[PDB]
Amino acid sequence: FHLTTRNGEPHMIVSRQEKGKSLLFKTEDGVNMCTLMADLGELCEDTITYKCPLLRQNEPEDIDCWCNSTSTWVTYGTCT
Amino acid sequence: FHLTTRNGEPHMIVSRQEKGKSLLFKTEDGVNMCTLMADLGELCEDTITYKCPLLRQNEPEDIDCWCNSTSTWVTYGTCT
Amino acid sequence: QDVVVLGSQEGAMHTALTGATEIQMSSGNLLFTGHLKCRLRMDKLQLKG
Amino acid sequence: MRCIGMSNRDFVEGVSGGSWVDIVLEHGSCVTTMAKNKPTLDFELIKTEAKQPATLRKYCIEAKLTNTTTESRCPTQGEPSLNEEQDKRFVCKHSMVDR
Repeated sequence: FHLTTRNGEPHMIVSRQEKGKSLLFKTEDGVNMCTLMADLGELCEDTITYKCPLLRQNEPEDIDCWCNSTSTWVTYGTCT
Repeated sequence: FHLTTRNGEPHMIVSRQEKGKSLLFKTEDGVNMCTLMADLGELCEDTITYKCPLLRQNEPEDIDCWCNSTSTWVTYGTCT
Repeated sequence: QDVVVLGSQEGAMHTALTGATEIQMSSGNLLFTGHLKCRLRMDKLQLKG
Repeated sequence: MRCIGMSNRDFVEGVSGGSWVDIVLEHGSCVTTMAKNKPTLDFELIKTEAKQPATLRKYCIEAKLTNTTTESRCPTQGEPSLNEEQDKRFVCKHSMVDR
């Protein structure tokens, strides 16, 4: 995935071949591990973009993306 | 994942902890690599079961599961 | 292909039956307010005492 | 006392002897019968119920789905099938999709 930013915050452009794998990227505050559980398809015009909240010792609820060290934005296409 | 069969064909019972990782299993015709891109959740009563087609040098379209050596059936729960 | 089931229809039913005569019941049996016509004979009755 | 306390109370008496006397019974009412040298009786219809009436049809109003399975064939190779399509506990649909 391509690591960029959105208003100072880290942003992940996730491609199709990353479905099912732990997303890791270094940050001043250590290594960040986001988990993507998404309709994740091929990167195209039909993108969706939203935030993966920070979750410390809390079970996830009503979400398919979350990181454990620093909240991150994520973007991926839905095409197939 | 648990490897079983469905009418002579290989069948994969995929659990939650395998989301995002390449699925490999040996077969007479060499090693088979299926790719799961699925709503993949926890194995429960709400299962869905369908086929992952064989794809030789063709880009995938309108699918979230496919193997590259031998067509395989896949099953997983959607619970969370 | 995905398949989803509608939600319970108990509600759609309830607020759909409003108007129709409600019938009481108990022990699984239905109860009504009946009407009878009878004929009786007292030739086998007598005063006690 | 029950019948005396009721507002709807009929008094019936036989105009003959050994004859039949007619009375009408209603819910919430009572009938008092009298006859020469016979005790006076009170009659009340208290319950009217149907016992084990024939069940016409059972309607499901809430359900769940499990083991959803899909099968599909390429253009030119006829209609696909699933054996569970013969199992009366399943709901199935046939369609066409781009391939």
